[PDB]
Order: sequence, then structure tokens, then C-alpha cells
Amino acid sequence: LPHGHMQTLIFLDLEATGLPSSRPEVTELCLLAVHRRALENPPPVPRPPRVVDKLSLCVAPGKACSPAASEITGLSTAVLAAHGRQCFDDNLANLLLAFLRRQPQPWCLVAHNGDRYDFPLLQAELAMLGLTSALDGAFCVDSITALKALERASRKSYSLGSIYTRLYGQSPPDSHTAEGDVLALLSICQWRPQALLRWVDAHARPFGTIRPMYGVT
Amino acid sequence: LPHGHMQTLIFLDLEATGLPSSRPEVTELCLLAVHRRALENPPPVPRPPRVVDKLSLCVAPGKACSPAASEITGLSTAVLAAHGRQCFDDNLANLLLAFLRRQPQPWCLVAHNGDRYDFPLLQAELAMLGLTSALDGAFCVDSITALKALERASRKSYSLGSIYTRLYGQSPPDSHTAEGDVLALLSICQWRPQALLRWVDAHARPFGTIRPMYGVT
Repeated sequence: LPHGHMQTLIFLDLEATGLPSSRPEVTELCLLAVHRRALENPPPVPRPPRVVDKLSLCVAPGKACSPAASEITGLSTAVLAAHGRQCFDDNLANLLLAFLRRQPQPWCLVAHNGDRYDFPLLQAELAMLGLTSALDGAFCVDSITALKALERASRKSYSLGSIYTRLYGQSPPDSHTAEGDVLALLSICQWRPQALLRWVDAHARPFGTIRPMYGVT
Repeated sequence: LPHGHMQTLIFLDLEATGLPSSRPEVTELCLLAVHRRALENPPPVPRPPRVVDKLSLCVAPGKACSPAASEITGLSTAVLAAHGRQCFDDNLANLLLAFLRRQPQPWCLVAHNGDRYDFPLLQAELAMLGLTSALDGAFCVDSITALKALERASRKSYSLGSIYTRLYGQSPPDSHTAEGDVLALLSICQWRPQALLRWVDAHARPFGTIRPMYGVT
């Protein structure tokens, strides 16, 4: 194991104003911290663990949401401003780090398509604030890569809804809201928990090696 | 209005090791921040607003949970320790304040039986850390007093489950978990949202006037 056994899996999802090439900005985020103990034990959807830490926040972006983004997430810059949401700032970064500091280390962020979207976007927002190494103590894995390895070890789509529906026979409840996507990802990761933990431990990647989607590197 | 219109209602619930006379310690907490805009519009349960901030955390108490507490909340000091939960510390207090700083002011904490339990207990945990004025910028109301005034304005129990069942014809889903109790309280406060906001604005009480359940005053 490159960095030992991960103690806490922090399932993560970011919603934003658009796609990577549009220089997107976070509109919503959810972090759900689950200790390794909770993952050490047609079918029914597994129940979430009793002991979990959860953080869900809406963020006012510095730009307009694309029509597709508002259609998908139900959020817009006007709606976020009507609720007095604040931009991505130092206080938000301090909040995220304080949330992670509640969790036993090593931390491992888990996000669906995180290597291409969630992780670079989070690094980009931190880079704009000059907090380039704020979350360097954490590790991260992409659950798309994880679930591909698990299912193939025993063509399919490996989107969040495709895997969820393929395993449990129904679509996840609250699709394309940060918390709903995190809870659906947790349910899928509870399918084969021990096999997931083995894969996460072997593929845990330092968050500092994640290049930001934009901004200084 | 004593302190103007409240901008953000932060629904709050604390779970602990026991009753006030036992010097209880927090085992779980949930904060759900809802801007006033979201409350400005047999019956079905109202849907929660799209734009909400949520924080749910489990806390390792410095003592054992009473059998009744573990029976009710599903938590115990051993279970919390098995998941590596940390005690109520400076980092947790910084986290709570950073969460509130995401919300437009004035802040108004809302808790069922908060005047007798949730508010004094939170003040007690902060007082043990010497952070006696950490949340002094916030206001607070007890939703038991609020819902009594609303229903009487048009003998009943005014417990969370009694009001919820009386209004919506069923019991709340996740009873006696911090997040479940907060979501049930939100649904009840959405019954007559405009009347609730009028009552909250007139009865908003500075959190600094809340005496701690124990510790230095």
C-alpha cells in the first residue's frame, strides 16, 4: 500500500456553472465522511451508516450558469443570489479543512469522475484564492475507475445512474443535487465494501498531484 | 422588531449522553441553514427548499451514554470511538462559526425545546472550551414556543412528533437522529411560513443571553 490504509472516505460531489472548457465555478458541494469501520461488515439498496459526517453547501459563482447547468442542477446565479449565497472564499476553504480535520487520517476523497471534474475543479477554486496546498494532506480516488475494476473483477456505462440502476434496479432518488449524488455514490460503494477498500488503499492518490482545472499550478 | 428581520434560520438539533441534570455532552449535531427567501411563498409534507446549507456531525463525548440515550439515538461512546469521532474541541467551534459565516445575518437558531436543552447545552460545550462568546452574533428561538403560538392563533402535546403527526398525518421519518429531527422541524415550520417568520422576528433572542447548562457563565 503506497500510503497505508485509508481511515476515512469522504464522498464528494461538485456542481458547477458548466463544463471544464468553460472555466466553470462551483455552485454546490457535498462532503460525506464515512469512517472505514462503517464499510467493514434485485438486492436492496444498502442503508447508510448511522455514524456519518455530512456537509452540503451552495456557492454563489462569479458568473452565470449555463442553461444546461441550471436545467440539470436546478440552480442559477440569480436563485443563489436570492438566497444570499456567498462566493468561494477563504472562509469556505477554512470550513472544508475544519470538516476534514474532524476525520481520522489518512483522508481519501471519493468522487465519480473526480479525476476529470470534481478534483481539478476544487483545486482550481483553491488556486484562485492562493490556497494551493490547503487540502494537500488528503488523498483521492475516482470511483469511476474503482467501480470499473470491481464490476470487471466480478459494453456498460459507468455513470452514476447506470451503475446504481444496474446494481439495485432503480434510479437514485435526488439526481444532480450534490447531496443526492453523494448518497447514491455511497450506496454503490456499499455494494462490495471490502473489495472497494482494497482498491482504494492501493490507488489512493495525493490530492496535491491533482492539477487544477484552471489557475496557477 | 427588536433586532430587525432575521435573514437566515438555522434549524438545530443536539443529541447528547443524557438529560440536563446529568451534565450531558453532545454526541451528534445538525445545522440546516435556510434563507428567509425559501420561507416566503391531510396536506402533503412540504418539500425542503432547493437551496439549503447542511452540517451534520457526530461527536465523541468525554463520558458514557446513558442506556436511554443509546436506545433513543442509536449512538454510544463505544460506537463513536469505533468510528474515530473527535471530542468537542476548538476545531469544531471554528467549524460551526465558519458554517454560520456562510449565511446572511441576522442569524436565528431554531431548535425544538431549544431554550431548555439545545441552546444551554451548546453554550455549555463552548463554555468548557473558554469560547464563551463564540456564537454571540447569532439569535435563537424555541420552536416549541413558536408552534404553540401559531396553532393557538389558528390539551395537545407540542413535541416534535405530536405536531408533525397532527399536521401531516404521519410520523417523521428518521426520529431521534440529529438530521432527521432537523428535517422534521423544517417541515413543520413550513406549515405556515409567513406566520412563523413574523413570530421569529418578534421573539428573536440574542444567543449570548442563553445561560449555559453547566460551566462558567
